[PDB]
Amino acid sequence: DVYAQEKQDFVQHFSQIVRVLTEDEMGHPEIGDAIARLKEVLEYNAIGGKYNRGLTVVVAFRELVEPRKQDADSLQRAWTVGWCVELLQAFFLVADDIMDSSLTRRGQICWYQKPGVGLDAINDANLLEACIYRLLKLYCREQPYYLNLIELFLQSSYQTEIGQTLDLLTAPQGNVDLVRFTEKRYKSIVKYKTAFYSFYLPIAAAMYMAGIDGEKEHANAKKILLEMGEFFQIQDDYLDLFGDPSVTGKIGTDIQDNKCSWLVVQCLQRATPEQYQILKENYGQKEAEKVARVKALYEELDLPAVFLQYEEDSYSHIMALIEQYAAPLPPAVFLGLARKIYK
Amino acid sequence: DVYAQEKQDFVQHFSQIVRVLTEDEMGHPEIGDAIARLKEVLEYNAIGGKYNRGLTVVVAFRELVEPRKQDADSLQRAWTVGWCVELLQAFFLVADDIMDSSLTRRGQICWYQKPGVGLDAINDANLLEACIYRLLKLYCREQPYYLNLIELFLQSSYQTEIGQTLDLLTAPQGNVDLVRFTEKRYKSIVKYKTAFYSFYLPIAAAMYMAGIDGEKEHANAKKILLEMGEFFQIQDDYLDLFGDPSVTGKIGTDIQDNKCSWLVVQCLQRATPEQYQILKENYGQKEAEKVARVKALYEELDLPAVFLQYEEDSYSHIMALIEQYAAPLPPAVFLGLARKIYK
Ligand SMILES: O=P(O)(O)C(Nc1cc(-c2ccc(OC3CC3)cc2)ccn1)P(=O)(O)O
Ligand SMILES: O=P(O)(O)C(Nc1cc(-c2ccc(OC3CC3)cc2)ccn1)P(=O)(O)O
Ligand SMILES: [Mg+2]
Ligand SMILES: [Mg+2]
Ligand SMILES: [Mg+2]
Ligand SMILES: [Mg+2]
Ligand SMILES: [Mg+2]
Ligand SMILES: [Mg+2]
Repeated sequence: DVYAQEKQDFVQHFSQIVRVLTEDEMGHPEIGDAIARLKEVLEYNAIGGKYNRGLTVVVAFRELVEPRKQDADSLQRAWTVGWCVELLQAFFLVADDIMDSSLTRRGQICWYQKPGVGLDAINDANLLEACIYRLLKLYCREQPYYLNLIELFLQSSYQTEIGQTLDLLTAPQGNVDLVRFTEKRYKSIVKYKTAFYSFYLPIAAAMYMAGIDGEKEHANAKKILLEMGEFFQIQDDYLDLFGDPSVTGKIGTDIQDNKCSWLVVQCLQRATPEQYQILKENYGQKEAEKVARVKALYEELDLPAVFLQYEEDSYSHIMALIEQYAAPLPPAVFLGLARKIYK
Repeated sequence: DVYAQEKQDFVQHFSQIVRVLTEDEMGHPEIGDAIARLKEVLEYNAIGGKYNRGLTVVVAFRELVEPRKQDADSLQRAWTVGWCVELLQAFFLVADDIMDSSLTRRGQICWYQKPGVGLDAINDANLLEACIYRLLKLYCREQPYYLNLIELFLQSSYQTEIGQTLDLLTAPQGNVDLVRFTEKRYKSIVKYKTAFYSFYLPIAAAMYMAGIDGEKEHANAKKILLEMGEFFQIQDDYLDLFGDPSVTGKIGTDIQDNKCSWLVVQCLQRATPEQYQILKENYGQKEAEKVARVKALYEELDLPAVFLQYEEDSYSHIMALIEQYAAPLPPAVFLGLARKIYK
């Protein structure tokens, strides 16, 4: 497994990331205390996940750049850009946990729920984002791809925020939101909120790093990667309710938070009028008994088996897309990514 | 007054800003509802202030670029970059109002206090930020200064967030924070949180637009502009308590929120031990009677007269800096800016 193969060196590179983001302002001691807060923010929030998005940059880089051009400096730039993707994700999560009223993330209390943090986490989150562009400068400013990367990261953020906007608009708190929860709206949400940044962004970054900047090559990669992302989000929704928090590292809130989850969309497609009424009376509310009623409804409708069938069909569909659209890139680039998310 | 002279054309340019940020994705109808939310966010939050920061870009541009090079397209780029500064500020305020538990801004209820908005405003704020980089691309991508502007805006954000970090760290809720409130810490806070983005950013942007990109010219401009910014923030703190909310458009929270305000720093310098104790017992708490006690203390210590003296001395000091550091730029560039903030 090529992700495990590159993991340790990537993770160990974190000290260097923290060191260069702390040391770059030893020349300005009056900001010492801000810098220490940044360090604490990085350490709590950018560590502890599975690093698949950052690692994807690195594995993809190795597979796309000719080995004779993989000098020490270029690898360092690749582990740095990988970390920039993880930092983007850290910004997103910290803010999302606040907006979702989440309890835990990566096996510990959400950063904003820490005593003494609260809504200060808003600024903490944005600092994680600013770190991306300082690292791109410190490590990549003299590279021909520098601007492409800056623009990639900015556009990825914009798309992602557009997708968060739809996530929030589709799920107003304290309303009955069932008529809003359609398959078409679902696919739009997850394309924008998850697929661009989680799948297109890391591979695209590696592409530009390798000097593959053609529009057609990016469009083809995107066809594969945006569909993987849609599956990834469906799985995220499944696990919100049915996954083991011991393994997910986080407690699910989709039902309480009234979300257009893949589960509620599949529920609506199947429910009788009587089942619809049950979902209407119990969805999007904080009472444990009501959440439990929704979960029972889902189980009565065999939504776990439906997801398992969907996963098999999605995997086949993605693999067909790889056959179609991978060339001229190594298919291994897409296949390693698929092996990581299906299972 | 050159700011009034350029105001109407700048304000009217807002429709075009909103139109191009809405129209740039008529090709993607599935995001229609996100785009309408953006529009509502822009309209509530980027309108209604005095526009001094955005206008500064425009006035400075007119004064730095030879008139024969001020074609219609170049002016449009200048009004656009001005608006980008206002959009940065809109991002900052929306988030800051949440973190400060503010009530009103620009004569109306804070965006996050609107029923149905709440903490969704976190995402709204970040969308305002993303708009900056989409406008820089749509209007400036073919210009030699494009990268300079992107980097300027990113670095300005980072500095500003570093300054917000110190603002928050110096003012932990529910602690006695008086020992933390020194003049040295005060000057560091306001340099980073306010001066870079409010004064250096707009003029620097205009400079780069005019092809003035030399390090020495920027350092000299910065000496003037960072000190103006420090005065601007002191005045902001004075007005938090003593200004007319009818004119400021906003209710002050610095005392309740336990801030390292210029007022509390000057208080500590003057107070007897008995007065220190009064401030310790009443500062940083939500009770109206306690806030009122602090304000009386400030008045007993003639802090309004102290500020008026400070303002006169600061103005003289800034003007000396202009004599020193303005050349080779027109002094009018700095003087119009000063006329706007002193009075
Ligand atoms: O990890 P989860 O399950 O909490 C997912 N988290 C997540 C968050 C985001 C996200 C949230 C808020 C964001 O707001 C930007 C200003 C912060 C951006 C991205 C995008 C994709 N997935 P969710 O969609 O199920 O909430
Ligand atoms: O307009 P005010 O008086 O509320 C000022 N507002 C203000 C806000 C900021 C600010 C706040 C939060 C920010 O957080 C970034 C992630 C949002 C950034 C800038 C900077 C300078 N002045 P304050 O400093 O007195 O709160
Ligand atoms: Mg969430
Ligand atoms: Mg969410
Ligand atoms: Mg989820
Ligand atoms: Mg404030
Ligand atoms: Mg504040
Ligand atoms: Mg203030």
